[PDB]
Amino acid sequence: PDPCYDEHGLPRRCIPDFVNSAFGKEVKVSSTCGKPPSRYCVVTEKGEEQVRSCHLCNASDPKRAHPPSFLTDLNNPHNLTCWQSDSYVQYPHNVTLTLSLGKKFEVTYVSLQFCSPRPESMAIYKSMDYGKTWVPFQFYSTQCRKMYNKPSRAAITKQNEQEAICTDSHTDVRPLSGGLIAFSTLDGRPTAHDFDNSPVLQDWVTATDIKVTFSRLHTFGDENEDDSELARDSYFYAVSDLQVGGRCKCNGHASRCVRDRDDNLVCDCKHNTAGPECDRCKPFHYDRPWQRATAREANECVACNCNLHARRCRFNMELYKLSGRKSGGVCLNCRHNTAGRHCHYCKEGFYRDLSKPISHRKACKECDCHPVGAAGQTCNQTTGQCPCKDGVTGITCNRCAKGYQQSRSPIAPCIKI
Amino acid sequence: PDPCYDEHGLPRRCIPDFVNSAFGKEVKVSSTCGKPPSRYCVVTEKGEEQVRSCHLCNASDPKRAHPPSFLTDLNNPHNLTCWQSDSYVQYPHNVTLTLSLGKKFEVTYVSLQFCSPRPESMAIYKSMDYGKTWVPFQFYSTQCRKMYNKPSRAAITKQNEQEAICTDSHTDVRPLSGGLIAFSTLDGRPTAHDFDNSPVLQDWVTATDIKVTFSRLHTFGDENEDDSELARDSYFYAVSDLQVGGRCKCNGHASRCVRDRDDNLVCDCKHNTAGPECDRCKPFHYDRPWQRATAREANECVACNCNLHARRCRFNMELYKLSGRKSGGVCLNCRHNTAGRHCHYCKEGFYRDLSKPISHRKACKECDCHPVGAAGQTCNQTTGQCPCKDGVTGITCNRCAKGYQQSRSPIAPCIKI
Amino acid sequence: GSDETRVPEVPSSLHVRPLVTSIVVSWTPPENQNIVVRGYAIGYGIGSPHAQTIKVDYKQRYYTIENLDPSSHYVITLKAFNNVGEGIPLYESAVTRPHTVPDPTPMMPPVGVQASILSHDTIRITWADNSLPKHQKITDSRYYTVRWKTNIPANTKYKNAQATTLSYLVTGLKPNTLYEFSVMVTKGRRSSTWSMTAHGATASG
Amino acid sequence: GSDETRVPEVPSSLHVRPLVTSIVVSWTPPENQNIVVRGYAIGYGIGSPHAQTIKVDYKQRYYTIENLDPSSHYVITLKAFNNVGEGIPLYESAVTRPHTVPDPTPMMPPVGVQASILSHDTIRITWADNSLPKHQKITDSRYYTVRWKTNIPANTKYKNAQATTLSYLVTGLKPNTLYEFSVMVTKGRRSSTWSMTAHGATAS
Ligand SMILES: *[C@@H]1O[C@H](CO)[C@@H](O)[C@H](O)[C@H]1NC(C)=O
Ligand SMILES: *[C@@H]1O[C@H](CO)[C@@H](O)[C@H](O)[C@H]1NC(C)=O
Ligand SMILES: *[C@@H]1O[C@H](CO)[C@@H](O)[C@H](O)[C@H]1NC(C)=O
Ligand SMILES: *[C@@H]1O[C@H](CO)[C@@H](O)[C@H](O)[C@H]1NC(C)=O
Ligand SMILES: *[C@@H]1O[C@H](CO)[C@@H](O)[C@H](O)[C@H]1NC(C)=O
Ligand SMILES: *[C@@H]1O[C@H](CO)[C@@H](O)[C@H](O)[C@H]1NC(C)=O
Ligand SMILES: [Ca+2]
Ligand SMILES: [Ca+2]
Repeated sequence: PDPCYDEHGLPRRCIPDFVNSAFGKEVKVSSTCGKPPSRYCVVTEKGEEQVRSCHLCNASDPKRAHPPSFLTDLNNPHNLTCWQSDSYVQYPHNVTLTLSLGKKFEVTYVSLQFCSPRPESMAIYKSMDYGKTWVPFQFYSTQCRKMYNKPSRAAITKQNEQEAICTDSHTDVRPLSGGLIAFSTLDGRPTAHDFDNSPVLQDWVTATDIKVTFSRLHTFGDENEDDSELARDSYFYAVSDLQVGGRCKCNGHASRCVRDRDDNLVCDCKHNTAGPECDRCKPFHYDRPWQRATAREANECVACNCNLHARRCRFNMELYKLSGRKSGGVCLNCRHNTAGRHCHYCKEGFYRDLSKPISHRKACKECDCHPVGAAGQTCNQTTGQCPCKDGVTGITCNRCAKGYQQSRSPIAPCIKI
Repeated sequence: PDPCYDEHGLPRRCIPDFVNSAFGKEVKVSSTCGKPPSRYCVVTEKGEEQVRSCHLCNASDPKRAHPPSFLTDLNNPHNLTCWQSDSYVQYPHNVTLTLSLGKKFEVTYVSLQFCSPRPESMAIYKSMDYGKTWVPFQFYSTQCRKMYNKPSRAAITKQNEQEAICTDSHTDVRPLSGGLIAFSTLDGRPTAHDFDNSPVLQDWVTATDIKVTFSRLHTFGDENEDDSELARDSYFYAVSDLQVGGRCKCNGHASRCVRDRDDNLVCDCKHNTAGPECDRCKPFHYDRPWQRATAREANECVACNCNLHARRCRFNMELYKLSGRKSGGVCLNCRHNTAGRHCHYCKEGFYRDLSKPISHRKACKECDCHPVGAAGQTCNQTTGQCPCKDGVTGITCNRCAKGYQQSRSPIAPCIKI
Repeated sequence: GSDETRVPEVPSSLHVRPLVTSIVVSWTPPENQNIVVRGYAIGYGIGSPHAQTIKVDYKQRYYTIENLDPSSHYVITLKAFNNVGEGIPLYESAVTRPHTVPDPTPMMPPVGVQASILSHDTIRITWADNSLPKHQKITDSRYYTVRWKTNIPANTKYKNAQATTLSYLVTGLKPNTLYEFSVMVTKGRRSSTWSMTAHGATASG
Repeated sequence: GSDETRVPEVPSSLHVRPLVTSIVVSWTPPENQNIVVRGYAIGYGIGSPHAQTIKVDYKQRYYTIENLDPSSHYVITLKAFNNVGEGIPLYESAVTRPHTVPDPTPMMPPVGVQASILSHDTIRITWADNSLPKHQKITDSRYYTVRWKTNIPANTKYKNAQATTLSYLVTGLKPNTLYEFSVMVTKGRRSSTWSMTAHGATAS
């Protein structure tokens, strides 16, 4: 049951389940009501009539409390749990929800379901590293130029696919409650259909962190003053549910993510790949450059070919180019006295034992060159013939040639009878 | 820290830790005292004076109780825990302890530490399949011929190395307590030093189950005139500790044993091997026959070479012998239109596309032989030249040869002016 | 057993099969059967499943979402529910795609293509069709596509025109140049490959 | 903390280095330090560690078992103990083995080996040593080993003899058979490879 491989036995692009990555997670918030106990008011409509009712937020009474576990908790339409900000946070104040995924995600959407009216202006930023730096994702506002300094709804082009846009969509009250904002990461982007083959778009959807910031409140309702406060305590942010939908980013080389030894989240790497995102080749499979799966080719890494004289190799782009873009692997630290690109021949001073297959611990046999009779210790790889001295013969140069006999000199071991 | 592989990076013989395989385990016994509360007497020596004191086994007084747990529990010389048999179970009767390891073990020794006088006759049987069949391991008796119908201590030869022997050793009625019987499996066996390369001895030492049977009691003490029962209740079997020392058997290919998903125990095979005992090659890795690690060669299994057009293979002994005992692997159901032993050439009806390397999906390109102009769809692999008809030429047979022109017949498409 | 004290758990499996304008969603009930499930709620949408929610009873193991935009990416969420509320969802996403119609068996290409050279300007080529009665007149709707290119060099972009008859006149051409001709037949949804190539050269005038 | 209510746990690591007639046992204390350890008990034996037990204090990370037999398989058990008793053992087994001495730097083989054929029965061969003064007489204790074999067929297992002088008489041979001779020098623990081969064939 491995989806990363065929009916048999070849590999194929596999992707982790579509999930809500914000579910178990804890969200850090800039504002929350109940400390100290505070008043908040909700305005409702019947025909054209406003009815303003006021309640108390008691950060410590688990019934009138609104902690930010109520962003990521179970969403039940019946008993609804909402995080809620301080009563009056207004422009130029803003409230920030910030959520860390823990792994690189390819994010299909970000969605907030509000228990208050939606914001007039709201910004969404992401982080493709782990919270060290932030870049904008989406902007929502009535007046985009004057607020976020970005143009209003704009044509995204094949030049800039990565431009965060700003739309007046979902900036509308109403609903006064249960309002929904859904940001699709691939919405309005030209190359979306080709996403599989579009790297810029694969990048755009990648985030380790999501941070939403509510910039401005809709002013809604009639100030009736014995105290202005009643209308003031009624403008705040509340959201019942936060969802960042998407898939764990494995680059198509893994069907699931699992908890590491450190309880880190990582891909369960297949297709001979390594790395947390399966972004690199497994240690011995360097024979060709790493590549993400295209749903046509799985682009698995393939092991170096060493003759079982080495388990280390490195890739060479030139040797790859010359191979007809087949095999660029070269081998390191060839043992068993072998040497070569693939450890396919013998080191100086050795020769091939053809009694033994090319992959054998003893495949390379040392040529014993006679100390007195030979002119050097380096012999011929194929034959094993040593560089015999003058008048000397033999494979090892251990005997005198025909018409010769041994002298008492080491320099000239053989002379003629 | 993988012991199965070199300083880098090649493999080597690796062996699981030496352990007492009987420790956590529960051993089944035929006899235990407490069922009714029963009497037992111990005889002690001071000088030439004997002193017999009696106690009560009562298997529900965790104090006065002697459960078989006490065989495999922690051995502490201070607080001693002993299983104890029924009072006077004597020849022709015998008491049997039987212990199941759960894994194939290479057992270096089996040792019993008694709280009673040792047996005059005792037998050790093993099981190499799981509780299904039993074969003798060792025999201990004063008279071996009359008891076990085996000769007394006997010379083993390089023939009968698997023969269980019988010695009169460790049959001595003293010590009256703390007596010890240690059966070494490799003791006295000729090829023991060469155990690494001796398969019969590797077999001999292999057991999944151990069963000891105490055949006959030493009768020791002075018969008492009041009640004979006192001399009867003083004769029993008692054991402080049961040990089967040895290493989990992984045939030299694993450095540890671990429990799989079904919670049974198995080897953590490495070396491209598979099986409980790493007795077989991992799928797609049988290019050469399996072999246990010799501490010289690790004898790892080698993957079949298919051009990434299939992962299935089977071994061919003949093709191995012809290879010079190198590679006997052949590939099954070559996909991507290739075919061959290694999937190194093209199926009938295709030809080699040399813009693409042999491992490319498109390495084999179909030769489209013209329906009208060609005499068949099977072309030459090298050229891609289709089997042209009588008056036609071309690579695909898509035109008439010179001095010819098209006819209106599909059967003889080209004729002469 | 049956327990309504709490919301049902998450479903055991969810699976989605995308079609042209529709999507078939199939699933299996939550593992613990002690928790009562009254029904299943299926949310769906483009880019996110907040667009529309459809409820079915506890007996349904599949549903076909209809009236969906073509070549679109749908996110689908599947929950089980009882009188307490809705449970933890499963997500799956699928993309609607045009159905791929299996290719029809190919027709046999025209035969007997011949080039008759009138002038430097034009060459007339004719052929035959064995899919036609020997009188060679057309009834069912056929059309022949005729392509020609310059033989020198080994490549030139083909020019092609059509014919409702078994003859055609190639008009704009280069004087004194060898030309490669060929023709295919197409009838209804079935077509044929290109015929054997016939060569001819203009009058050099 | 320090706790004597119970027996100490099992030691953290055990390792054995076998040597020719002794065995070096090294270890590390049990993980939890709350359980007080008075010492360590080392059982050892052939085939099973019931032969002898040796106790050492809590300060020892190693001990050398001595007076062991010399090509033998020893099983070793390591426990830690306090006044309660002994804890759960670790096991390890090792084999005493002969030390591996090699190798002394090789000498230069004899030169000028010559074969003189005396009879059908015997052949007398002579040689020279360049590690000797030109008078070629022996002082330090050297000996030359001389090997011979039949050249036909390609192999025959060699016959060899030793000599304290620079000549030797090979007797007991087949008449009219070609023989291959060679000589090596050995001095003390140092040795040389075999010299260049000299051939000669016995008389009618
Ligand atoms: C909030 O809860 C704590 C305990 O519920 C209580 O002391 C406090 O009165 C509550 N809020 C108000 C009204 O102060
Ligand atoms: C239901 O909602 C109330 C208030 O909204 C909250 O106190 C309680 O924890 C919630 N419980 C569940 C199961 O949602
Ligand atoms: C948040 O408010 C601060 C000051 O109140 C302002 O400097 C900043 O630009 C605001 N950020 C957003 C995203 O509105
Ligand atoms: C045996 O021991 C148990 C536990 O004390 C006790 O219940 C039972 O009555 C005893 N009977 C004896 C000692 O005969
Ligand atoms: C002490 O010994 C008694 C009887 O021998 C036994 O029941 C008990 O379990 C022992 N205690 C420990 C801690 O082993
Ligand atoms: C055990 O006893 C039974 C009868 O009591 C006898 O048949 C059998 O041979 C005995 N086995 C051994 C191993 O002594
Ligand atoms: Ca909620
Ligand atoms: Ca015990």
